Amino acid sequence: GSNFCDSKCKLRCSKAGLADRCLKFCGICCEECKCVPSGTYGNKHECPCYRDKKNSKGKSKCP
Repeated sequence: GSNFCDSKCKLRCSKAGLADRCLKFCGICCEECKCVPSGTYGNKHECPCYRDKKNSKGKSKCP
């Protein structure tokens, strides 16, 4: 491949219950942060921008 957001997000979302939503938001977050945490959940201290990103209701945005 040739886009690390697409590749990392496919891994990050590979065990998600709502895969299309996970891929959308992981993609948005990687476009903003240029970092995706490893594994399929947790590990967000690898990517402080990804970890801390919020939506308009103050809720965590990035899977």
